[PDB]
Amino acid sequence: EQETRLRFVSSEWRSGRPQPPERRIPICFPNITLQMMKLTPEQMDQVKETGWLREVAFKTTPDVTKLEIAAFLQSVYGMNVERVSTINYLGRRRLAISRNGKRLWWREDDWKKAYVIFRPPAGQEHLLTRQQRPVIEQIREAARAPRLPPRPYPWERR
Amino acid sequence: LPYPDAVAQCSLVPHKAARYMLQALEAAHADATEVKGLDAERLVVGTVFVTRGAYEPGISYHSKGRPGSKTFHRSHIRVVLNQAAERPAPFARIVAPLMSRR
Amino acid sequence: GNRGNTYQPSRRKRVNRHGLEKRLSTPQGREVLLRRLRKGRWRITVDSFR
Amino acid sequence: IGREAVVDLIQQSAAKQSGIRKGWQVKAATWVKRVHVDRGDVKVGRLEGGEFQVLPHLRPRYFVPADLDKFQLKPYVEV
Amino acid sequence: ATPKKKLSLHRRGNRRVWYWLKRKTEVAKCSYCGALSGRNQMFSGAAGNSACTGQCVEQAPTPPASSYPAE
RNA sequence: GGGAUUGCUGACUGAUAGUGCAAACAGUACUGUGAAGGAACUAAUGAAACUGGGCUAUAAGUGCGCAUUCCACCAAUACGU
RNA sequence: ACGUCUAUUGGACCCGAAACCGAUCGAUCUAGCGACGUGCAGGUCUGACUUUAAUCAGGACCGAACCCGUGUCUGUUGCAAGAGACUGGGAU
RNA sequence: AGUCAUAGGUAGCAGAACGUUCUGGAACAAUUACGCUGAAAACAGUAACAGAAUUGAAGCUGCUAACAUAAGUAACACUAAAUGGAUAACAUGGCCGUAAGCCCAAGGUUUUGCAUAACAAACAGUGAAUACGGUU
RNA sequence: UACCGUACUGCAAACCGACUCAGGUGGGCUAGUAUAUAUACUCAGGCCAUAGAAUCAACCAUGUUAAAGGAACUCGGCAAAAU
RNA sequence: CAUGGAAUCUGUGAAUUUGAAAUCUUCGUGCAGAUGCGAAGGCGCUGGCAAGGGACGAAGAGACCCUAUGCAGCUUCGCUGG
Ligand SMILES: [Mg+2]
Ligand SMILES: [Mg+2]
Ligand SMILES: [Mg+2]
Ligand SMILES: [Mg+2]
Ligand SMILES: [Mg+2]
Ligand SMILES: [Mg+2]
Ligand SMILES: [Mg+2]
Ligand SMILES: [Mg+2]
Ligand SMILES: [Mg+2]
Ligand SMILES: [Mg+2]
Ligand SMILES: [Mg+2]
Ligand SMILES: [Mg+2]
Ligand SMILES: [Mg+2]
Ligand SMILES: [Mg+2]
Ligand SMILES: [Mg+2]
Ligand SMILES: [Mg+2]
Ligand SMILES: [Mg+2]
Ligand SMILES: [Mg+2]
Ligand SMILES: [Mg+2]
Ligand SMILES: [Mg+2]
Ligand SMILES: [Mg+2]
Ligand SMILES: [Mg+2]
Ligand SMILES: [Mg+2]
Ligand SMILES: [Mg+2]
Ligand SMILES: [Mg+2]
Ligand SMILES: [Mg+2]
Ligand SMILES: [Mg+2]
Ligand SMILES: [Mg+2]
Ligand SMILES: [Mg+2]
Ligand SMILES: [Mg+2]
Ligand SMILES: [Zn+2]
Repeated sequence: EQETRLRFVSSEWRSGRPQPPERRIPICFPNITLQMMKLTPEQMDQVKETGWLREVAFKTTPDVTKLEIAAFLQSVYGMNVERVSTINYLGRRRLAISRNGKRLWWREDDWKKAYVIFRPPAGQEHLLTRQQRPVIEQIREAARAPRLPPRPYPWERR
Repeated sequence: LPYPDAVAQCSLVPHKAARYMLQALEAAHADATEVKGLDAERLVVGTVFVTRGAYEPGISYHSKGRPGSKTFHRSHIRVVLNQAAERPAPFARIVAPLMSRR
Repeated sequence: GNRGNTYQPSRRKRVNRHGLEKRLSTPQGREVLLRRLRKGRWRITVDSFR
Repeated sequence: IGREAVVDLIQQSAAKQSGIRKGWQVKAATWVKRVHVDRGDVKVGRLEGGEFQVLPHLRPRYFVPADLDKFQLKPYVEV
Repeated sequence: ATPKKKLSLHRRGNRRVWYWLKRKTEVAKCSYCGALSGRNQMFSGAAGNSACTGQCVEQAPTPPASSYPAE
């Protein structure tokens, strides 16, 4: 089966600067994958009714674009996307010690994490849903606070 | 030695090995008294010896590029507590502590 | 003068010396790559990745 | 002896030992944080004065069907 | 500055006499909790003794005193 | 001459042997800037060195699985099941 | 002809050189060159220009950052397969 | 089966045997062996007759692996300094302060965060929205 | 108005030296006495984890002081002291 | 006298070396300088902390000399080559 080719750093350096295509076709049969991560249970109850959150984070593949995630969410799931922020992650290293001790090492496939900021759909904008105290008192209280303890060592008992 | 003054000899030294020897003697005493039906205060430590364990080989970095070792050693303990025909001489005189004072 | 530290790491120099393209630029570098293939090495060059 | 023939033999040799990136590929996977490797994205524009301009015909358009609601085919067929 | 031959098991045992520890001829034993220590050392709960029941000290009455607590 | 299938082929070897590799991932881990070098590891059994203690002081049966030859269907020319 | 023992050609009872000839890889250590860029606290002396004035020169001097390693001592399976301390040399 | 003669040996030469693995002669260990001795030796105690050998090891500063000795010896001395029943949050004391502080580069590439042991890596974390660096 | 970098470390226990190696590693920012980025103490900030515990061995290393002399030492005032 | 090792304790924890050792002295002998042979004598046994005369201590199968059908580089009115 045809799969991921090896790439070479000198080859991408020499044959550099990918050019934009001359024509872009509307994408029938798209191949694009998104998944949410874990939500807080109160956020899960926030999604169970009325289906909305201000900030949702997604796992995607690293060959996507902020424009593609925004266009896909707006086109398919009917959302209003305000901004997308993308982070490229390496896969996790995995260790799966063998019948003779070898230290078999794996690497998960690289993924891109998108932070999508949403917008209230139509007329429902009330669900942004949030006395005073002086900031001089805040800083003066946070300056007389006890310091954080130094981090214990993994063999150290406290 | 008998069992109580063996516990006394282990409990009177600051060595790290004495805690492991106490663990072995306490395990042997627990087997002898609850697993078996031997009488206490007559148990004598009639057989105790140390055998080799599996080592963990390491490396130490001598000067001029020469290698060395910091092998982590292990050992085993076999303890056998016999029961004597009479309660024996305790070999170490039991005196009153500092707390037992008027 | 203490020796032993001849390897001063640099990604630019590593790819520019032992990379794929300088190996392919000359004929004897191409037979170097060919005998790396005939031996069966899993990593063909220092800059190969996927 | 040609340059393309050597690269094709390298790729055929790399067809074996493929899948979930085991062994040397675990370290080689970290080249994407060392030399600014360009991923498999489609370019949507070009720099003229250092400000990027997205060409509007290269913006992504998805031809989604009119209604995927009460459509009579599901992703699963009954046994 | 270097051994010329290999030490035998008998010679090694003779050389290792300094490494052995002497047995102690006295011990202070608490009758309640069965603790063991020297006669000059406290081995009750204030020191390390998780088995202490306080019966090691059998009398401690001291109610009266008067002073200025500095606050 | 060279590259792959088959060997009712072997007075070839049987895990320090036989290929460098009988193994989850061997041209691997690892070494070297690089070309290049390049391991160990099967399943049971558990010898010696070594170190503590003690002492002394009936060349058979019975089940399965196939191969050979009979049979009866066969492409009907090497056997096809 | 077989068997045994010698002999010759083969690596020819086994292990061990310094070598010689080719054609791979190495200036990420180091030597030279080339392109681009950066740095040289504080003072001292001499010469020149202009002065109502916020300029230049010296393979100049003392001296930090920086570069090097003179002497002594320590260290010698060392902290280090060439280091440390104190004195040192250069520092437009 | 009674008399005689011979029997020190290096280099070397000659003669007789023991043992290991495999094969041929149809098959010599399915259900083991185990009276502890015998023989001049090599050895034997699970055939024998022939054959084919990667056929015998204290001895090559041989190679590989394991285990000792030195030996619980040397080392754990470059530095600022620690104390209070804790590598403490608190208190006391000290050290650097053109660094032993702060911000980056090269290089490294997850070494980064969480549990008064614990069952926790299997889980998290890097957001370009100031004309940030690159790509030109 | 996309794509890549953004964690952590970076005079160092995370880089180059087989090591938690007394070695080597580029640029920038900075307060007072005060006056120079030197020197002594200190600001902001950081640190007192990687062997601990007492004590009068000899001896070794590194220093302080030393009466009267003073290179008489030594291959050589080397090393210290001194300006 | 001061600081830091060393010496004591607790915890971590090597290596050089090693035919086997249960290894005395003197004189003699001897591959020609003996722990091991001969004669005479001495010695309760085992260690810690020190000093290093011996164990022809250990560390390099090359300090110097000689030899090889020995190599290597260099030199020249050594030889031969376009
Ligand atoms: Mg230097
Ligand atoms: Mg190296
Ligand atoms: Mg093999
Ligand atoms: Mg093996
Ligand atoms: Mg082989
Ligand atoms: Mg096995
Ligand atoms: Mg045995
Ligand atoms: Mg013949
Ligand atoms: Mg080159
Ligand atoms: Mg200087
Ligand atoms: Mg001068
Ligand atoms: Mg004879
Ligand atoms: Mg005779
Ligand atoms: Mg047969
Ligand atoms: Mg052989
Ligand atoms: Mg100790
Ligand atoms: Mg504390
Ligand atoms: Mg970085
Ligand atoms: Mg980004
Ligand atoms: Mg430094
Ligand atoms: Mg080193
Ligand atoms: Mg360091
Ligand atoms: Mg200070
Ligand atoms: Mg400390
Ligand atoms: Mg005077
Ligand atoms: Mg001290
Ligand atoms: Mg003599
Ligand atoms: Mg003595
Ligand atoms: Mg001694
Ligand atoms: Mg000759
Ligand atoms: Zn008690």
